[PDB]
Amino acid sequence: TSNFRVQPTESIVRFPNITNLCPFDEVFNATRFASVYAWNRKRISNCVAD
Amino acid sequence: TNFTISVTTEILPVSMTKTSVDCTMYICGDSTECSNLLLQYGSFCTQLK
Ligand SMILES: *[C@@H]1O[C@H](CO)[C@@H](O[C@@H]2O[C@H](CO)[C@@H](O)[C@H](O)[C@H]2NC(C)=O)[C@H](O)[C@H]1NC(C)=O
Ligand SMILES: *[C@@H]1O[C@H](CO)[C@@H](O)[C@H](O)[C@H]1NC(C)=O
Repeated sequence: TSNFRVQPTESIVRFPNITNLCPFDEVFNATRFASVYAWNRKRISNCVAD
Repeated sequence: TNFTISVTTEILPVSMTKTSVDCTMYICGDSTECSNLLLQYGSFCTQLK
């Protein structure tokens, strides 16, 4: 008729403890932006994003 | 004039392992959206079981 499974009891989260505050303001709060004919790319990695 | 007795094999299958599936768990583990979708469909896989 039915199925029997055990529901979870609590919740656990685990993130890496690296904290470097990814430079979103460097690409957002910048004075000059490149044109559409020649677009620039910046790689963001190994930090924490908000 | 002379007779001999010989034996031969003959193999016939009988049955396989009986298998039963479940509608809810095979679709997803513990998501209630699967249950809501299968209820608003109606009955599609109960006859399969
Ligand atoms: C019928 O055939 C069997 C075997 O197919 C014969 O038995 C063999 O006979 C010979 C000579 O008599 C022996 O050397 C063998 O050892 C026997 N084999 C056995 C016992 O497995 C039997 O003799 C035949 N009978 C007739 C009337 O021809
Ligand atoms: C953005 O850049 C300007 C100019 O460098 C600076 O004055 C400002 O504090 C920065 N941040 C914000 C949130 O405007």
